[PDB]
Amino acid sequence: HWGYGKHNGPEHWHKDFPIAKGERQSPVDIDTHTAKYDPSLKPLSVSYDQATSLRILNNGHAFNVEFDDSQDKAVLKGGPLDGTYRLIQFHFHWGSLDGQGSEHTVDKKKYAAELHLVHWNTKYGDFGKAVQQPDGLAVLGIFLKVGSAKPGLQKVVDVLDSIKTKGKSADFTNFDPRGLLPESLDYWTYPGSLTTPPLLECVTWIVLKEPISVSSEQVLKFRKLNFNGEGEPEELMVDNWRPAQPLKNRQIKASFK
Ligand SMILES: NS(=O)(=O)c1cccc(NC(=O)NCCCCO)c1
Ligand SMILES: NS(=O)(=O)c1cccc(NC(=O)NCCCCO)c1
Ligand SMILES: [Zn+2]
Repeated sequence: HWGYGKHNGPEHWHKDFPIAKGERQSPVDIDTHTAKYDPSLKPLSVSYDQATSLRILNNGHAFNVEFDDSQDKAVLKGGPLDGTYRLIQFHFHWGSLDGQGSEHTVDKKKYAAELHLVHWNTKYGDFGKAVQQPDGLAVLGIFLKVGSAKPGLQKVVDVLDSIKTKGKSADFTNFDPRGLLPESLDYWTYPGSLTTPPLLECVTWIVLKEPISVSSEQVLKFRKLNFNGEGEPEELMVDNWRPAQPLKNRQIKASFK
């Protein structure tokens, strides 16, 4: 199907998903000198205290930690957003080498990985409806650099052995996503898309300025996952990132001077 290989990777996706060449595709390079400070942007409101994680799933392109989104338990509000967006899942994109892995770039710099906390706009009732709307999703993107370990990531790292291959899932309750956030909620924001097929143009991107640091051992454990299913030839799940796409008629806004 689509993937990240030589014959089915990002440069092939437009053949099945013509919106890949659309007007608001993601990710993009964030040119920090060209981003415009907008003093009218509100602080983000991240309300994760009642979050209910349920499960972790290897879907063959990343792993998703999924949450109960049937009530307003973990929500993102404020910032550029109107209304309330519910956390449905988070996942990461990462590299085969510490010098690559992020989807967004900052002044062309690539980070080792990028966390996506995915939220949907409650006025659309469910995630499947929301992805059909230009303001249907808000994805909070957080860069990962390699250095000190991130203690709040370790429970994720340690369960990965149980979901090595595509289609495997494991119970993953009581995980607190607040342990994945940096100190500052300063952010850049722009209208964009899902970064994997179907590449729908439904995302308000909110990318935090401050990266989190994770250890080399933590990211090494991401790289032991597999894209394939069990009993299929082993292909390490690495370099599951889409490169930067043209900014076209968009302006990136910054919440900070
Ligand atoms: N990236 S994409 O336009 O969705 C794309 C490009 C090239 C091939 C495919 N899909 C397939 O080849 N599916 C057949 C799977 C054969 C694996 O043994 C999808
Ligand atoms: N990478 S991202 O822009 O945060 C994002 C967020 C939510 C959904 C998606 N894309 C998908 O789920 N695509 C479906 C992939 C095949 C089913 O596993 C991407
Ligand atoms: Zn993603």
